[PDB]
Amino acid sequence: IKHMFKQKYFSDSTYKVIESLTSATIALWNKVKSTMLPTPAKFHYVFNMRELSRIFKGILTCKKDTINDAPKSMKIKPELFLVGLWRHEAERVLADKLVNNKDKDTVMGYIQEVSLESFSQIENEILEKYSSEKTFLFCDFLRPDVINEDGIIEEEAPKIYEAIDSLTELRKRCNFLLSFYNDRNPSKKMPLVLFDDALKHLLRISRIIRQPRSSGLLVGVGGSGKQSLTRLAGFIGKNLIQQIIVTKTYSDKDLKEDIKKGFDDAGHLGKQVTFLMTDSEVKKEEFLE
Amino acid sequence: EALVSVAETFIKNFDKLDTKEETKQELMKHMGNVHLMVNEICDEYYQKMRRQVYVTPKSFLSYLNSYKTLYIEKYDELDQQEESFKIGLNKIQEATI
Amino acid sequence: LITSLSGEKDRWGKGAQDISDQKRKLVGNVSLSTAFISYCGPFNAEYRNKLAQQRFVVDMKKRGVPVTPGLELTSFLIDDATIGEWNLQGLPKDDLSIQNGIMVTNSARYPLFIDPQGQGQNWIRNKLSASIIPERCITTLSHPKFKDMFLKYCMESGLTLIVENIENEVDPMMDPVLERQIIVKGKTQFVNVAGTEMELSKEFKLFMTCRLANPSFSPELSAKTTIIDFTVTQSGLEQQLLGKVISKEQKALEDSLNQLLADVNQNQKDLQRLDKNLLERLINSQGNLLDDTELMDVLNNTKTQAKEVAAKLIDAEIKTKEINEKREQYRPVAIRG
Ligand SMILES: Nc1ncnc2c1ncn2[C@@H]1O[C@H](COP(=O)(O)OP(=O)(O)O)[C@@H](O)[C@H]1O
Ligand SMILES: [Mg+2]
Repeated sequence: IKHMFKQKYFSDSTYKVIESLTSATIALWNKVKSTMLPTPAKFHYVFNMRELSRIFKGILTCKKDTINDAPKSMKIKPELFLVGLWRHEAERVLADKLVNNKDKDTVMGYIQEVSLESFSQIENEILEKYSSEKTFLFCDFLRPDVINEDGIIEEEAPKIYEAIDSLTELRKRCNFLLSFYNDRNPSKKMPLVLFDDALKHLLRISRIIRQPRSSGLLVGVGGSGKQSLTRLAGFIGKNLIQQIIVTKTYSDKDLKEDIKKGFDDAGHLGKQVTFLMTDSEVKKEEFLE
Repeated sequence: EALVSVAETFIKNFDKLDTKEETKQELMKHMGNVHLMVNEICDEYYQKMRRQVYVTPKSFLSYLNSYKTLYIEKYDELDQQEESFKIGLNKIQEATI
Repeated sequence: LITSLSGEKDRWGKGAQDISDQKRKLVGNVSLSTAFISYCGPFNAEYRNKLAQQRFVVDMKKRGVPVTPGLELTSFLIDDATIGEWNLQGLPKDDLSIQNGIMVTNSARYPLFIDPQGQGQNWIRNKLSASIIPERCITTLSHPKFKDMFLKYCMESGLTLIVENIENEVDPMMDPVLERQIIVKGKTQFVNVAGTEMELSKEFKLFMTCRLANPSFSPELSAKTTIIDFTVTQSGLEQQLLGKVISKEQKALEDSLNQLLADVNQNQKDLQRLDKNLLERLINSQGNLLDDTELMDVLNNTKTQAKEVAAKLIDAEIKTKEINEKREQYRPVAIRG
C-alpha cells in the first residue's frame, strides 16, 4: 500500500487515511472473525488471510488519480472518499459471503464501528455520509465513453474503478448495457429487469470478473439472477464467456478439451476468459474436480 | 422493492390491462406483497405442521404470467358481453324516443 | 311501447352496469384467484384459508385494489356444471379437492400430486380417459428405458403420461420437459432431453404423483411444477361425508334445489335469446315501430321471462338458506363419521 500509493501524489490528510487503512481492516477482520463462526450450515463463513488479500486487492485496483479526483467527480473530500472505497471492499469480501440478512446487518455494524475509530480525524464526516441503507458502490464500466456507433469506433472506455452515488444514475447506464447485449447476442435473448438488489449483484460479479486471478461462486436457490447477470457482467467486461455443452457423448475427456480451449484463449494470445459453471453443467462430480 | 420493481415492468408490458394508473401502482405493491406473504406462511407452516413449501423468484415470474393469462381470457369474455350489451343500449334508447 | 321499452332498457342498463362493475372489480378478482392457483396448492385446507381469506383479502382492502367483497373462488374460476363433472370423474365433493381440481386445469406448470393414497391419481385416470392408454403410458421414475419407451412415445403421439412413485427426488434428465424450454423448428417444438431432441406435440400432458405423506422437494423442483396436496384429511372427509348424508337424508329438499338451479341456468340462457332476438330484429325492422306486431310481441314476452327468472332467483336464495341450516344440523354425523 505504501509503494502503490506514494506520499508525493496525495495530500497530508488523504495519506493519514492510507496509513489507517492497513491498521483498520485488521481491527474489523478480528471483530468479524470472532462473531461469525463456522457451523454445519454457514460452513464457508470461516475467514482466512485470503479474505485480507481480497480486501486490499480491491482497494489497490482504485487508482491514485480517481481518489485525487473525488472532490470534482464524487463532490466529497478525497480523504473521505478513501474510507468509502475501504468500506465498499471490506463489505464485498466479508458481508457478501453472509447467508442471511440479519448476519449482514451485524457486520455492517462492525464496518461502521471500526471506520469511526480508525478514521477519527474524519469521524464526524464519515458518520453522517456512510450508512448500510445509503449506497456508494464501485464499478469499472460507469464511464459512458463507449458510444457504440457502427461498432466501437471511438477508441474504448477506460475501465477505471469509480464510485456511483445513486442506484438511479447507475440504472440508466446498466439498462443501456442490457439493451446493447440483446442487440449483439440476438440468438439468445435476455429479458431481465435491474432492480436495486440485481444492480448490486451485477457490480459484485463485474468486480470478481475484473480483478486478476479472481474466480467467483454465486450461491442462490435457482432463478435467483446468477447466469443472466454473469453473461451481462462478462459482456460489459469485454471478455469471452465459455460454457460447458452437456451431451451424453461428452465426458471428462471432452471437459479437459473445453478447459484446454480456455487456456488456449487465456494463457496464449492474452484474452480475458470467464468459464461459467452451474449445477446443471456438472453432469458428474469428477467434472467439478 | 425487488418484487414490486419486477411487477412494475410486467404491468407496463400488459397493454390489454385497462384500469386507473393509481390502481396499477396499488396492484404493483400487492403482487410483490403477496410473494412475501407466501414466504412468511411457508416459515409458519414448517413450525406448526413440519411441512416445507419452497417459493423461489421463478415462482413469482410464474404467478405474474398466470395472472395475465387468466385476466386476458376473463377480460375477453367480459369485454365481448359488454359490447353485445352496449349495441343494445344505443338502438333501444333510439327506439324509445 | 314507452312503458315496455323503458323496462327493456332498464334490464339492459342494469346488466351492463354490473358487467362494467365486474370489469372494474376484475383487477383484484384475478389477483386473488391467480395467487391461490400458483402458491396455495402445497398447503392443507386450514392454511389455504389463512394464505388467501386472512392474508391476501386483508392486503387488497388496504391497498385499494377493486375486488368483489365475498369472491367465492370455486364460482369465479369454473362453472357449477364442470364441478358436477369432476364429481362423476371421482374428484370428491369437499372444498379442498375442488380447488385441487381447479389448480390442475389452470396451472401453466405441470401439476405434481402429494397424495399418499391415489385419490388425486384415480381422478386424473378417470378424467383424460380418451388421451390415456392403460399399457405404455403410466411408468415409474426409474425404468430400464424410461426415456425411449414411455416419455419419447407420449410426446411424439401427444398422450397424457402419468409418472408414478416420484419418491421425493426427481431425475435431472426430466428438468428440460418441466421448464418447457422449446427450440422451435416450424411447428415440431423439438425439446432436448439429456442431449437428445424429441418431437413434443401441444396435446402432450405430464402428471407426477408422489405417494409420500410429507415429501421434502427442492426449491428448483417446487418452481418447475405446481405442487398440489391431494392428501385425504379428517376435515376433508367430514365435508365429503356431509355431502353423502345430505344426498341420503332430506333428499327431496336437496334434489328440488338441483332441479330449480338447473331450470334457472336454462331460463337465464332462454332470456339471453329473447333480448338478443329483439336487438337483432329491432335493427332489421326499421320504420313504422307501432305496426311491427312480430317485434311488439317479444318486447312484452321478454318481460314475462325476465319476471319469471327474477322470482326463481329469490326462491333459489331461500332454498340455499334452508339446505345450509340442515348442513349445520347434520354436520355432527359427518364430523363423527
Ligand atoms: N429481474 C428479473 N426479471 C426477469 N427474469 C428474471 C429476473 N431475475 C431473474 N430472472 C429469471 O431468472 C431465470 C434464470 O436465470 P438466472 O436467475 O440468471 O440464473 P440461474 O438459472 O442460475 O438461477 C431466467 O429465466 C430469468 O427470466
Ligand atoms: Mg434454476
